[PDB]
This record gives sequence, C-alpha cells and structure tokens, in this order.
Amino acid sequence: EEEELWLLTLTQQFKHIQKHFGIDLPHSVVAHMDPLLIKKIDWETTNALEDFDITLDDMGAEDAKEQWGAENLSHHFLPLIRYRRDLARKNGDRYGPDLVNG
Amino acid sequence: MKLLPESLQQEAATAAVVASWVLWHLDTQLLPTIMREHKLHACWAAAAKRYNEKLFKLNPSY
Amino acid sequence: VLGEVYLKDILRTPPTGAIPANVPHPFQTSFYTYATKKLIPRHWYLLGGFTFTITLYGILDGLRDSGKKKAYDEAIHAGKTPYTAGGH
Amino acid sequence: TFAQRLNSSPAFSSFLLKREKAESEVPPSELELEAAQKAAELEDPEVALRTL
Amino acid sequence: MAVTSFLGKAFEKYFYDFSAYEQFGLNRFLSSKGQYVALRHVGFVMVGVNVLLAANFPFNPPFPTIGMCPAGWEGTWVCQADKAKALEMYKEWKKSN
Amino acid sequence: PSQNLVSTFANKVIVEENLVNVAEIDVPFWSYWLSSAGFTSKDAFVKFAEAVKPKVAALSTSDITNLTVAFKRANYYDKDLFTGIEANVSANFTKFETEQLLQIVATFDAFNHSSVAFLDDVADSITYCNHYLAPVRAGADELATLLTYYAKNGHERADLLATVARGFSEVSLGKLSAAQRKDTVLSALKAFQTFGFYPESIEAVIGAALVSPAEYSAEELKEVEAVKVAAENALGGEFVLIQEG
Amino acid sequence: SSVRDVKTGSLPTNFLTGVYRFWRSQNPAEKPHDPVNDRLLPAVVDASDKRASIGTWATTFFCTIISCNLLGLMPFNEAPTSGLGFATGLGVSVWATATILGLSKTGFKFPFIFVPLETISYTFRAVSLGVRLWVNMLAGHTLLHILTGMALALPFSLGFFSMVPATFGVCCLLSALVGLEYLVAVLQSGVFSILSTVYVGEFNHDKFIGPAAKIVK
Amino acid sequence: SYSAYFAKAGFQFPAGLSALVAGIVALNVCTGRPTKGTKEISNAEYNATPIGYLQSPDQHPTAFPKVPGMKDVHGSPHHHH
Amino acid sequence: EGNSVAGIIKSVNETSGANLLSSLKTIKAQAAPIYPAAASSTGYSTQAKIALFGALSWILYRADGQSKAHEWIVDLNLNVLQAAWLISFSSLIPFRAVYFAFRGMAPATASTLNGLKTFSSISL
Ligand SMILES: [Zn+2]
Repeated sequence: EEEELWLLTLTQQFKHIQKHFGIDLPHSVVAHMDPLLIKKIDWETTNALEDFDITLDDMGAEDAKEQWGAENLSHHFLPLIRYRRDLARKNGDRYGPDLVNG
Repeated sequence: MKLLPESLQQEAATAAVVASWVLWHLDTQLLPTIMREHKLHACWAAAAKRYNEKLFKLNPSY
Repeated sequence: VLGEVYLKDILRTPPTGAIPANVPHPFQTSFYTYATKKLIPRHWYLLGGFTFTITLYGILDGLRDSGKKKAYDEAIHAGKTPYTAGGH
Repeated sequence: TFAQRLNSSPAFSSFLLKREKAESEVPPSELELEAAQKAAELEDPEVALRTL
Repeated sequence: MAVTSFLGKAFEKYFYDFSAYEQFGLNRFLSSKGQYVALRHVGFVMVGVNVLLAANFPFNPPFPTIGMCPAGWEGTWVCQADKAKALEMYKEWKKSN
Repeated sequence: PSQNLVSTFANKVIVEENLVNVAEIDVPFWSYWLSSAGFTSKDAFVKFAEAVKPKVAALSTSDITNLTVAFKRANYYDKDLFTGIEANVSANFTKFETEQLLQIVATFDAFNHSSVAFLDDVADSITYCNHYLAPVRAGADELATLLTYYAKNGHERADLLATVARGFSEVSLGKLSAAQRKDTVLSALKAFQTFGFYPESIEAVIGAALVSPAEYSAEELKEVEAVKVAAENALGGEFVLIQEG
Repeated sequence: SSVRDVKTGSLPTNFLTGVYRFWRSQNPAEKPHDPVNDRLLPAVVDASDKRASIGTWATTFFCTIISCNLLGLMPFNEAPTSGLGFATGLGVSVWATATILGLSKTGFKFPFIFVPLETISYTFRAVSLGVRLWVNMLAGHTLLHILTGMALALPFSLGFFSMVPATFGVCCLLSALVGLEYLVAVLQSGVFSILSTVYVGEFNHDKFIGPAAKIVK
Repeated sequence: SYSAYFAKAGFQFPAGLSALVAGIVALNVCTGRPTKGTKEISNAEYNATPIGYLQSPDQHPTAFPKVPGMKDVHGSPHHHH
Repeated sequence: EGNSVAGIIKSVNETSGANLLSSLKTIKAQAAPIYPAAASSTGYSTQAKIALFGALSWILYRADGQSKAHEWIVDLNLNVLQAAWLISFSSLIPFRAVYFAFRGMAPATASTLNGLKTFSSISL
C-alpha cells in the first residue's frame, strides 16, 4: 500500500476512459482526468503539428511513432518518480534513473 | 440569364469571407477537438506496448 | 506512502461532484494567439491569395464601369438615349 | 456490452437512429456477452471479495 | 400541449411506423419498396406540379407552351405569346370577370 | 499663458511618480511592457518588486514569465521576490511551458539563484509535463542556457538532458548568427561533458564547430576536440562530417 | 470565455476527422534516407514547418464548396457557387495561393520562347479551376429550369391530374436530373479540392536539412 | 451515463457564427453604391417628388403575376420620351 | 475535489473489521463518477428559436422573391423538385449503416482503446 494510490488512479482513470471513449465521454472529463495529455495534444495543434502522427506514418517511422505515444503519456509515471526521488533524497541517496551512468 | 454579378469584387469578397471563416472555424474550433480525441486514442495505441512494459518493470507487486 | 500531493494536477480520477468546464484551446481563447501563431505563419499564402482575387476583381470591376461610362458618354454626346427606356 | 452502451448513447436517441439498435450492425461476441454477465456479478464488492 | 414535445412525437410515429406501403396494402401491385419510394417521389412531383398550377390557373405562362392552349381560351390573354399584348387583354378581361 | 499652463501641468501630473502610481494595479503587465520599451529605472523597479510580492503566489504562468524577463531586462534582483517566483514555479510546475520555463531559467541563470526543489520541478516540467518536441521549437541559445544552469548547480538529471538534446540540430543552430552559435556550441559542450552525457545529437553541436573552425581558437577547439573524443567512444564510433550530396 | 463541451465520437467529429485525414493524405511527407530518431526529429519537425497546410486548406475548400453546392439543392435556395464571382473567386484564390507559395520558395522574384507557353497553360489553371465549378453549378440548374418549363407546359394545357402518362415520364426525367445534381454537387467540391492539392502541392518541396555530421558504427 | 448531460445544453450555433453573419451583411450593405435599382438624386428633387413618382415600375414586380411583366406601381407618367 | 481512490483508501482504512463488508457498497457509490440526472425539458433554447425563426424568415423571404422572378412558376416548382429528394433521402439512406460508416472514418472510433492491460497495474 505504499504506491497503491498511483497504481489505482491509473487503473480507475483508464477504465473510465475506455468504458466511455467514443460513446459518450465529454471532452471536459478527459481534460479533467488527464490534464497534461490534453496540454501536450494542444501543443501540437498550437505549433502546427496537428498531423504529426500522420507525418510519422508517411515517413514510415514506426519507432518514432511509439516514442511519440510514449512521450505523451510520459507524465503518468511522474507521480511515481517524484515519490521515489523524494524517498531517496530523504534517505540520503540519489535517485537511480536521474543519473547518467546510474 | 444572370451571368455577371452587380459587383464581382463583392462576390469575390463574399467567397473570401466565407472561406476564411471556415479556415478559422476549422483551425480553432474543429481541429482542436478532432485532435484531442484522435490523439488520445493514437497516443494510447502507440504507447500501449511500451507503457505496459514500463509499468511491468516498475510495480513491485509480482 | 504515495499520498495525492504527488498526483496533484497530473492524474485525476473521473469526477464525482460535477462535470467541469471544458479546457479551451489557446486558439479558442484568443484570436491574437491564433492570428500570430497559426494564421499568419501558416496560412498567409491563403490570405495572400484571397487578397489577390479581391484586388484583381476590383480591377475588372473598374474596367467594367469605365466601359459603361465610355458607352454612356457616347450616347449623350451623340443624341441617343443611353438605354432602352426601361420597358414600362 | 459495447453495443449495449451504444444504444444508450446520445446518438441513438436521435431522430434518425431512434428505432435502431447497435447490435444490428455488429453483434456482441460470445466472450463479450459472457464478460458483461461476469462483470455484473462483481459489481457487488462483497461478491468480488468472496470469489477472490 | 408542450409545443415542441407533442408533434415531435406525432411526427415520429408518422415518420416511422405510419406506412401507406403496407397499411394500404399495395404490395399486391408493387414489386419492392425501393420502387414504391421511386414513384412516391414522382407522385410527389406530379401532385406538386398540379397543385402549383391549379392554385392560380388563369395566368399567362412564363414558360414556353409548345403551341397548346389550356381549355376554351385559345385566343385570349391566357394563350397569348406576346406578353405586352396579353397584359392589355388581361386588363380588359378583368373588368368583365 | 497657454505655454505656462501646459508646462505647469507637465511638471506635476505627467511624471514617473504617477506613472508608477497607475502601474500598481496589474504589476507584471506594466513591468513587462515598459522594460521592453527600454525603461530600466532601478529604483522604479523596487516599487514594482514590493507591489507584486503579495500576488506572486497566485499569478498565472504567463504572469510569472512576464515578471522574470522584465526583472532580467531591468537587471534588478530582489532575492525575496525571486523566492516567491520560484515557489510559484515549483508549486505549479505542471502548468508551465518550455517556452515559459526557458525564459524563467535564463533569468535565474543570470542572477545566480537556484533551489534543489526548483531545479527538479523545472526539469520535471520540461521532461514530463511538456511536449517532447518543445525543445525543438526553442532555439539553441536558450537551451544552452538551461544546460549550463544545471551544470553550474551540479544537478544531474539525465532525463532532462535527453530532452534538451533534441533541440540541438543543424536546424536550431543554423538559425543563430555565427557569433551566437559559437557562444552556444562552447556553452553546450561544456555542459555535456560536465555530466558525461553524450547523446546521439551531440554530433550536431560538435559538427556546428568543426564545419567552421576558423571562428574558434586552438584553445576552444581543444575544448571541442576533448568532447569529440569523449563522445566518440560513448556512441561507439568515429566522427565524420558530411559533404552534402 | 467558456467553451462548449463536446461528446467524444460525435458524428461531425468522425466525419471531419476522416475528411481532414483524406486531404492530408494527398500530399504525404517523404521518407528520409536516415532512420527517424531523436537525431532526425528536428529535421522532421522543420520539414513539417516548411510544408504548406494543404491538409487544412483543402478541407477548407471541400467544406465551403460542398456546403455551397448543396445549398442549391435545398428548396428555396440557390447555390452561392452558381455565381461567377464566388465560384471563380475561389478558383483564382487557390491558384494565387499556389503561386504565392511557389514565389516564396525563392525571394519573391517571378519566373527561351518556351516559358511563355508553360506560363499560359499555367495561368489558365486559374480560370479553369473556378469556371469548372461555376459552369457545373450553372449548367445543371439551367437545364432544370428549361425542363421544368417544358414539363409544366403539359398540365397547363391538358388536364390537372389528367393525361398523366405524358407528365409522368418527364417528372421522372426532372427527378433524375435533381439526382444527378446531387452527384455533381459532391463531385465538383471534390474535384476542386483534389486539384487544389495538386496545384499547391507542386511547390510543396523543400530541402531536408538532416544530419551534417555523424558518428558512424 | 453521460447521455443526460448532453441533452441539457440544447441547440447552439457554431462558435463564431456572429462573425460570419456580420461579415456577409457588412459586404451586402457596405457596397459603396446605390441600392440596386435606385439612383441617388439631389435633395431638391427628393423633397419635391411624390413617393409614387420616386418609385419605378421595374422595382415593384407583381407578387404572383398573371401576365409575365406585371408591375405593382406605375411611377412617374412624365417620361422624357 | 480530491481523487476518488484516495477517498476509497481513506474510507476503507477508517472502517472496522465488522462493518467492512457492509460498508463496501457505500464506498463503491461514494467513488462512482457523476452521471448527471435527466433534468426537465425547458425546451427550444434562445438560439434554437433564432435558428427556426431565422430559417422561417429566410424561407418566406426567398419564396417572396421567387414568386416575382419572371419565371415564378418554374421557380416555385423547383422547390417541389428539390424537396422531393429530401423526402426520398429520409426513406432510402440506411441511417444506421451511415452512422457506423462515419465511425470508421475516424481512427478514434474505428477501434477500441488499447493501453493499460490490467496485469501491469495490479497492486498485490
Ligand atoms: Zn431556382
């Protein structure tokens, strides 16, 4: 039960999108539940890259398409690695993935 | 019949006002809404293999 | 524990109180953000093409009235009525 | 099921889709039907604890 | 009634299950329903043409007649192919009629 | 007496003491636009820095960006204002953009002011709370300022360095003048070796120096060639410039 | 100041997604020789910054012309693209957008006896793009006016609801011309904006910047 | 389940339609020329003319004309024929 | 409005063992999402009346000038020809097949959502 808030928020939020997306989910509830996904989607529309996944499909970039999707849900792991970093800072250590060789 | 209008510039400017409103309405109102729900689905379908493998490596529950 | 100060403004659950307002895009908020970030950098070719047509069709509207004025003066300087007197 | 959640969508209370059913297009599969029933048993969280 | 809620439900059950293709029988004479619609369409046009003409019948036609006259008119203002001529004859006919 | 009444009106109504008395309502609006017109005025900016301090904790993110780049252009450093600014950023770090954080950091990099909680919440926001191509829209003279601010303060965030290394390419450095490209390439390679992080896009900041080495010294090209050999065995190969075609 | 709420998966959202993704597919991006990774990502983003928004422009002209062409098939309404300045004013504006795009590829300077013959056939594209939309919306509506006058000559002369096999064969000919006009309304908005992607896509080509220095193996 | 949230907000126009209608109207009223069948006269003529003589017959066609070309008004009989 | 999983975790932590299994349906419903209830009608908005009076003000004005158009009986018999196809389109278009054909135009509705496969996000 140490990191059960984060793992069950991911579960409950995706299960509510999946149950309702493309049927009746409002856009206000998506932007409530996932505000930084909407924030990063709006960056592509603002900065004229609203077809960026069509661009990566035109140039066959199937591994930069998987990086594009993974970097836009990249903030789902931020409540964990801000928690594990504040464990290791108060325990004197350094967080592992913050370091180059570590 | 009716071939030339009373003003050609008034009809050409009606076409430029209508097609620039459709450009504004698409860019501002429609296409943000299109891409908010196209790219929720597309980011989840592109990340799904690397999201779940990153989450498998993270949760200590196994 | 991981205790909801880490999930703040990152991950929220489906709302229980009331459905919130939709988050505006920056373009729906202000026309100045649309105009300077998208309309002028990306669509100035269209706005130049709509400007060319309104200008060109104002040349052709100017040629059409300078040809109406030429045929009008050439009837009142020639003793004729410049039109077919309506019909009624 | 998905077609049963589409029937109560705002789209199917519209005028041109009012007498239509979403199962008429692609029907729910046998796994989707048996997992909607299994999910109905487990909406009681006491039944989900004792099953588990 | 509620003005948006009554006849929306009346038009709904006029649109959907009110069907004169089956309530008036009519499968005895027609092959499909795709050809009942294809002549209810042409039936709507022929009825709508005959209503628009008859709702103001004594009129000089703007369209070209093909050398035909409606009824016992044949030389009146209704059949006159010169329009400034028939305006004079209609104004004479309107005092009498 | 028409000239006398106008001159009397000009010495008691339009001065800079009443220009800062209408500027008390919204501070970061008037702070930002006046400083862009060239109005530095060091002790008129002290009237700003205390009129805004009961408001910094509740400012929007474009207001905080307007305070820091105005107080950078006026070069005034109020240390107890700039801790309320970094407590606005590190409390609302998910709402800031890379366009906004790269201007706040360059203010905090001039005035050598940092926190560890601020350096994490700027790096958490650029990497996770912002689009991953937002460094590509940045311009490499601002990214090199962010790279050295993390090397001055000794802060190794290897996730942030992979993000900022996207925004170094031939495209982003080609938009720089060669006086400013040189000041950036040396500033970016000095930060990339301080962490020992040699990404695959270090071969565009190295190749921005080796394609025109007549602007560099032999001391600075020794600095560049130190990073080139350090990056060659990290990436597992040898450097080679490309003649186009 | 408060925007409206949108249901996800609405039918106008699904139609305009497929329409936009269609016109965007007409000028696809070209694959670089390099693999697309974080090295090539600013070159791909800059390749998209230099491409014209023909995906947005062509669905602007699709949606503004199919809405105008289909007004002509609503009762009591005429198509705005049946006017000469409207329909040819959209055709010149596409042609000028292509030319302004092709003139900016340099420094706005305009490009032996061959090139007046490439220019003529290129300057005729201006009038041909708009007149094809105008004449189709005019010639279909004009034929419908003539044949409705002929089909009204029979019930005017003969009986109302009488001698009905003569007017049935021409009311079904009138009905099949309004049906062809629904096809020409959708086709000419498609042909206008297929051709807008072709004309504007001719000057939609720039140099891929790419890596100037590499660490091979 | 969210179906009754979308029935609450009823009809709504497109989100900038008041700028389309104010742009099409401002092109049809700011023509910069007289109003299609009329001619600008002097004030001395407008104050001296009856409103039955300012009207032209061409500008008032008959609302459902029994003969093609019927007009509702007749205008000035003082023609310059 | 804090998140409902931390409301579940708090409401399950401060219950006892005896009333745990009874409380589980009121902690389930305290963390269910809001689906707002079907309010009363208040029909025909202030903009749905502008849209129908303005369309009636347009249809009457267009039929007014159609009736004095010198081809007025041909103009008024074209509205009968044009409205005959609006009637035949309500009776021939498969509106459920068209609805599911537009759902396939969009990749967001042409498939199901795909992330988060339940074995990766357990908490045992
Ligand atoms: Zn007509």
